[PDB]
Amino acid sequence: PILDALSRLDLDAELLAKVRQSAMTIVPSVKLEDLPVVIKFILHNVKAADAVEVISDLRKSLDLSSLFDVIKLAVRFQKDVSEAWIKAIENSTSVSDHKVLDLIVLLLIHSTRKQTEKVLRSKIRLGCMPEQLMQNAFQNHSMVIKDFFPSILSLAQTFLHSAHPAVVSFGSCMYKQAFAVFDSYCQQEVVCALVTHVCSGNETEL
Amino acid sequence: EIPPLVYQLLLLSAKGSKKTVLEGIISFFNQLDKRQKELDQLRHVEGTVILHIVSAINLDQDIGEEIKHLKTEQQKDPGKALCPFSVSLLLSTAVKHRLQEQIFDFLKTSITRSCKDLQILQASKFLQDLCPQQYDVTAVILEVVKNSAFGWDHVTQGLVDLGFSLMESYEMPAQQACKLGASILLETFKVHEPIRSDILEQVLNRVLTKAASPVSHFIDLLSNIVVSAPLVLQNSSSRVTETFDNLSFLPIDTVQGLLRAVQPLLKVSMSVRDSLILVLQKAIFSRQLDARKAAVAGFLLLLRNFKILGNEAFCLEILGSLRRCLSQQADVRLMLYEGFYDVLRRNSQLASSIMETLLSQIKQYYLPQQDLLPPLKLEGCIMIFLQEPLAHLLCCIQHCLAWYKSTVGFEQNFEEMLESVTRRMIKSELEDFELDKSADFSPSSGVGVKNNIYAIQVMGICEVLIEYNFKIGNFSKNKFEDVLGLFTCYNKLSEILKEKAGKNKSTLGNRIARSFLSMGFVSTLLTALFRDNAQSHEESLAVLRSSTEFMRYAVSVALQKVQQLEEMGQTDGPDGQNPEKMFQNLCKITRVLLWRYTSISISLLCLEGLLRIFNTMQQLYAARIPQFLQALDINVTEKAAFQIRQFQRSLVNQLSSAEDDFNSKETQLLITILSTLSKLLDPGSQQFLQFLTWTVKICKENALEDLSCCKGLLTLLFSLHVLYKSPVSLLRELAQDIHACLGDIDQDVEIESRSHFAIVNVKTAAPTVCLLVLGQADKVLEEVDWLIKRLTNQTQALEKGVILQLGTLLTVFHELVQTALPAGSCVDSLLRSLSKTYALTSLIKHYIQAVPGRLEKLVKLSGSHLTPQCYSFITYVQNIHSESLSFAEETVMAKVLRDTKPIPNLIFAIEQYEKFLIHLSKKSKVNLMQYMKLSTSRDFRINASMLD
Repeated sequence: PILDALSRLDLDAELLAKVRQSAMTIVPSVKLEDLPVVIKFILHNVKAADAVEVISDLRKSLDLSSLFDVIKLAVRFQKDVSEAWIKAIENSTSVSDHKVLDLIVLLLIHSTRKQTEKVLRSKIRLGCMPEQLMQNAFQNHSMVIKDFFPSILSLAQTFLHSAHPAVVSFGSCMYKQAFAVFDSYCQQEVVCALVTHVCSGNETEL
Repeated sequence: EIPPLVYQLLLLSAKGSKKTVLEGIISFFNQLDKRQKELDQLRHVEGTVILHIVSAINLDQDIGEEIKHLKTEQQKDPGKALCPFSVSLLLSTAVKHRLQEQIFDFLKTSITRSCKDLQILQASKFLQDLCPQQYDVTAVILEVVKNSAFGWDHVTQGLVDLGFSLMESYEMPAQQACKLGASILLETFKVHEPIRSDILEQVLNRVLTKAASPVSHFIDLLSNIVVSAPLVLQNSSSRVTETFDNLSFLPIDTVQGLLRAVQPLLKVSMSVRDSLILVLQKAIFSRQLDARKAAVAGFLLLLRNFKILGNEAFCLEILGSLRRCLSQQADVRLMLYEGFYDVLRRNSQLASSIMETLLSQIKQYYLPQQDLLPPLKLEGCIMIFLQEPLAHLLCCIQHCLAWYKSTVGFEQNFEEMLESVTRRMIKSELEDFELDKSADFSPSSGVGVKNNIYAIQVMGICEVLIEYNFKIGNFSKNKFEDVLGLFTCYNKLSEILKEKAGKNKSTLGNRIARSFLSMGFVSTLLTALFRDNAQSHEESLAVLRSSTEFMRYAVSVALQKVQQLEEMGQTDGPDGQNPEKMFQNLCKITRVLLWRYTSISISLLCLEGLLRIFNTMQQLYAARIPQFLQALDINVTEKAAFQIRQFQRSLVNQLSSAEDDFNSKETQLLITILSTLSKLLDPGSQQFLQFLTWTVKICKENALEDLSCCKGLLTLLFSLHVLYKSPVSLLRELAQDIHACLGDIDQDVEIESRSHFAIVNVKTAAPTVCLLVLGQADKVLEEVDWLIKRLTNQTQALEKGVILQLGTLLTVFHELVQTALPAGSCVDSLLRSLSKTYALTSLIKHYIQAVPGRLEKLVKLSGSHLTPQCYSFITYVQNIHSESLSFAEETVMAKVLRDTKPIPNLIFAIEQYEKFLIHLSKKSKVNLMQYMKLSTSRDFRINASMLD
């Protein structure tokens, strides 16, 4: 309620800083149904240079636990923090081992793009992001499949056809994984994309 | 017999070959359409064949890739590939879910290339001269919608998808893309009935989550489409209710424009009005600055949304909302003072209640004491911080009082207390004031800024009553001396204390601080002050004219107002958003501004204004130019030619004056005023020429030693001799003078002391001119690359101009690389620009496909005019930088790897051009290298004898 009131109230820098470090200190300690309001506040109410590491603190807070779609909307409400998220995962994947939350939020920012795909290509050439984690993600968190978002992720294979063909195989694997869950209309759209692939282009994607 | 033919062709394409059938059918329907445009029986059959082709590409997807033919046609010669039927066919296929992105980015690059080409042609008539073939994709793509009024559904889907991704790809060619997208969306919304709801849904879904990029296009095209068709939103079941959440993203101007657009639909529909009132009611008491700004912005519009001036519960209920909101901070107290007048122009008794509320507000700081110690209750506006902008409140009070007086208990009290204040300020000088100290102000101090906010607030207090006494009194000497005393208090406390100790450490680029006057008032003041002499004048202006300090302020406020109209699209005071209103105001003030200049600093102020009226006139009121041009007393050129002639007379008299009377500030503005007024002279007028020959002849004769004066005047000459002829003739002559003026690269042979221009003297040949000439030379090379790109029966004509221009252009650099340039950036520009002109390579690279004698002569010229002279420059730049490097602290690594970096790049460009001559010499069976000489390189030997 204090953070909700401060959301309602105006902002002053000196107090905002100390209360926001206090918030970051007290985000993960509470139950998963309680911190989302805090995350929404720090998203649509707070914007600063230090957010580039505050969001990394949030990532560490949410690393363990990973219906709970309010966080997605909170990230939708503002876009500058999403660019900060891209900047943070530019180095978060450089040290941390590509946690599932990283690829989830990467899909979210790519949905809400050019910088995301540039980062994806760079880490394709860098560390290839072991895809068992995203297999588990599509196994458990398939409620946000909505093929229009991963469609660009798949068609990135075309730009990844110049070299490193293994990542094309990983993209094929993850489209195989995403097909066998639900969303029969999305399944037929995936089959339409696949027949497009066998029709246009050379024999490789065929 | 055409439907049977197309039937047998797609039957053949279904199973057999599919290569040349599409080219044949598109060419045939191209000639058919070009005949037809010079009806229904053709539109129906064309729709049927379009549907047949889209069915063919759907079933036989292999007929669409053979995009390659169109791309090759565009590459062979740009433009002649986007035929109306070709673009309609690809637009229909764009919604195939397959190969959309390839076709779509092909269209994107084609349209951006076309808009860039149009920009260049509008920036260069010489290219229009040698390349009359223009392909304006905007027109043909906005013609499809004109033809799409015959039941085309998938065509319309392609159109709307293309527009959606157009706004997506926007973020000046990007601005042109926005214009094209808005146009096509408006056309497809206006004529297509069953998809207009889809268009509304798309534009509603596209505006959200879009604030980093300039998104004014969304609101403006939404306003256009709703003013063309307001019933679409109700047809869409009023899906604008969800948009009310935009109070947190960026409600600085988007909310105002959105409410402006949706005004009629809010009025007709009660449900959306109720949603708006409830959303704003919950928004107002949110204690966020941004939320409160959005709330007050919405209040500024909702009051005038409902009109009763010519349901009474609706009138009376809304009164108390802004009164309650008045208790908030000063920042949110600000805009209500400005916006009160707009709604006060729309009520009779609500106006009385608003005056009563404002009167109760002003009683908070009135201190009724009957002409004693000043009524300064500014102590309340301290919570280092400020709580109420007294100046804005007083300005609103004066403006609303004037409106009420002009419309037809407390009003008599309202006038007398305002009069009492005016009589109190004249009796309260800087002795009863708390801020009598000359240095009590202190930046970054808890008390100094408190004095500063008190100091700035009282300045607005004085300014407002200047408006009151001038308006309440009518040629009454008693009030005029009150105005003098008010400015006497104003200047005595604004000229000194502030901008001495307040803030003047940096030189003030601007002038007397932000003024709270009326554009109507300042127009009346200047028109009554200057260009007005009648018996009604009560000798008050005679003693008023003695206050020359008042004169400077009287016009500097106007410069502030029109500057607001320059940087932004609006201003302050009453009637700040009615474009016709200031247009009349600008039409009126310009004459007296000109009259003051022509009456004979003070005139420097009015002339600077005129420069900014003309700048604002073209940049904002482009459609309203003819009336403004005629208002100075139909062809614009004859009146424009008259206007510059009087400005020409001022320049020729001013330039011919002695150096002691040059007043450079005047010269820069008058030169720029011509460069702005000469923009709108039409191409098909003789006055174009005698003016153009006048600025040339004034350049040949006049010898001005000022630098910005020469730079500004040259820009005008090169901003006009860029749409009439080829500027390379002028550039060569300038280069002829620079080489003659300066020394020689070899300092052994003496250049004849010619003088093609008198402006270029021993001083002006500095980077002042040598950077402008190389700037123009870079521009010419930039468009030549486009011509070379276009070059890669009309081809022969293109090669004629390019060889001729590059031949002249080579004579420019040959005579310019031989110049003994001084050190600094002028040397660096030449070395890099020399790297540009050689990249001569692309033209050679293209002609590998083929030889002509003219091209051989160019290389003969290039070999004998550029390369041997170019290497001599490098042997000279090594010693001029050695001399320049001795003046270090009299690390250095910065100044050694920065003055020498261009040299390796220039070497690479020479050899790359040299290398591609090898390819042509062998292939074209002609040896073209006897003209040139061997490549020269350089070595060193560290002088260990003089090591230390």
